[PDB]
Amino acid sequence: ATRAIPELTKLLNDEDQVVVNKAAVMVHQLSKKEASRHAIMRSPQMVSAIVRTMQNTNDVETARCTAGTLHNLSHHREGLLAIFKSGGIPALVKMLGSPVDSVLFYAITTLHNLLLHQEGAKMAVRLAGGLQKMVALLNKTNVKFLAITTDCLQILAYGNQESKLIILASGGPQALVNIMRTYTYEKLLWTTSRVLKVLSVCSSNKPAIVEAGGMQALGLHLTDPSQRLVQNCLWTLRNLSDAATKQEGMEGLLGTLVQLLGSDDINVVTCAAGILSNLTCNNYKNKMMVCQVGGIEALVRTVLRAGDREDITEPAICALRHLTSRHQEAEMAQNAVRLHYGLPVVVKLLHPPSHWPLIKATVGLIRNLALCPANHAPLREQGAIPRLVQLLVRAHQDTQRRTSFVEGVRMEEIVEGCTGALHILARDVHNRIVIRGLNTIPLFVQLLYSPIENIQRVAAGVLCELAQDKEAAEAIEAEGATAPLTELLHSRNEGVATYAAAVLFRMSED
Amino acid sequence: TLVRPKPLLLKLLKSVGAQKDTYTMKEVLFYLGQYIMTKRLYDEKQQHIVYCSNDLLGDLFGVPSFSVKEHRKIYTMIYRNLVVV
Amino acid sequence: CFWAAWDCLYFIY
Ligand SMILES: *CC(=O)Nc1ccc(NC(=O)C*)cc1
Repeated sequence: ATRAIPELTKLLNDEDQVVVNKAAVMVHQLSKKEASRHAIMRSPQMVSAIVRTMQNTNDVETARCTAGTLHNLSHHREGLLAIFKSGGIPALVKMLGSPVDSVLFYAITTLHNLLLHQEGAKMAVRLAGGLQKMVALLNKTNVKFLAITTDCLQILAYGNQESKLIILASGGPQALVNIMRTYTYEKLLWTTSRVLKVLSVCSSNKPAIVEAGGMQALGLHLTDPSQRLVQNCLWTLRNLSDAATKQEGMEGLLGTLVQLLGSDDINVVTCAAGILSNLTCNNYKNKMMVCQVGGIEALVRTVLRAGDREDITEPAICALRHLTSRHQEAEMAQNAVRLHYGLPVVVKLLHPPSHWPLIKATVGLIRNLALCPANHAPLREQGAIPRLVQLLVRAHQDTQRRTSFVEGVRMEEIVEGCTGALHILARDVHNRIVIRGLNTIPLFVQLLYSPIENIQRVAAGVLCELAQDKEAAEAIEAEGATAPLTELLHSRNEGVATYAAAVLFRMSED
Repeated sequence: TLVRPKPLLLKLLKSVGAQKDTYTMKEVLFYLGQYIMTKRLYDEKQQHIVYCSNDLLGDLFGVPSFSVKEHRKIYTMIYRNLVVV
Repeated sequence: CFWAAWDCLYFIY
């Protein structure tokens, strides 16, 4: 039955703001039953007055009864469209500003149901004042309320970079961090982390979250039991560690990712070595802390038990390259790879079926592993020289197709790294016999014409490391090198004015 | 990189006039090149050979005559009369 | 030629 709604309609529009309180006191009361609830939904003339009384009242019981009535309609289906076709969205979001707790649990919920169980609201809320009021109400002392508020931010900023930017200018990241750093409720932390991820992929919010302190705070909950929260934190940092190279506080964060390398979840390790691969590219003391928590043994073990899976070995080799290059703990990090039996596997990654982007990082790890002379012999025993030459051969016999990426490797980089690694390996005299015996000298001379200033740095450098033995010296002075090196002594970088002259010093002298 | 040489080598650096007791490899390769050039140990005909038959270098190194650019040997001949720090 | 020698000597350190 209807037959009572126009009777209930005009009384709310009474200009006496006292009878309205005595009118809506029973509408919220009459909306509790499923029976009389259907009567209010079927009448847009009735709902069009509850909306007005909400955005136009000075009383408290009226706002609680009005917005409380709209919550009782959100559970039912055709009670949402009436709220949406009566223009309720701009009014509900308004009540996200009037300070009162009793209306917010009724307003932020009625909006939450509208964001999911009815289309269009995800666009109307963005237009009509939403993300402003939602982010502004993140400082409430309640926790369950924030579980609904933060979840509405995930629905609106989802794949919509307009909304993603909107939350940014409101001081969004700085406020979302203080929620993970403080509260302990799993459902809120799972949602807040679920929001920070769809804020990380946009390269505008990426430094802002780091700047506030997102990394150091997200690592606190890496030990929490719920894996639905754990991998979301790791997924965030993986996308969010690109711009976190220049700040401290990660002391415990590095003493936790290492233990995750010994985890039975393959997707966790992949999202753990990729973090250390990025958090060790430029920082000095970061590499110290990794070495100081046993980072080598736990990381070397990962490449062993991960197999030809390049997706795990690619960040792991880069991480070892960083810890072994240019810092105080270099002599040890180049040594702990040998003591923990990591040398043989690294040479195996050179051979197929390893793709090129991994090989590019491995041939660059060899030049760091060969700095400590205690690794010259084991590399020769594992067949490093005959393999590095093989990759060097094809890399030149592929970029020589000038007569004419996608894989991700500029083929001039493999030549830049292989001839750079051999320059370090050519220090042990036994390597200088193998490199000479493989018939490689007449190849470095052709590389000496490369217009790359990094090819000439190592090509005219590895020949300098071969110039000691006269058995190779006067052999080089025959197959070219006499004329092309003559005017390498005026190139700009002082790394090529030398070297290229260091070769000429021993050849055609006496 | 800092190294503290053994006193049987310090006499060479103290001869040109060394003051410190520890040096960088830049300074050791500097004070040593000053001695060969002061005491005249190169062969001025073709100058990439250094002679040290009955000299301090002939006692420190062990070879009566070494070339200038044999590198690793010179790098290691120095690397026995020092204790790295 | 000796002065231009020991400089390239201490270049690979
Ligand atoms: C680095 C280098 O070897 N420079 C060099 C050495 C010798 C000459 N030799 C003469 O001048 C006789 C030129 C450059």
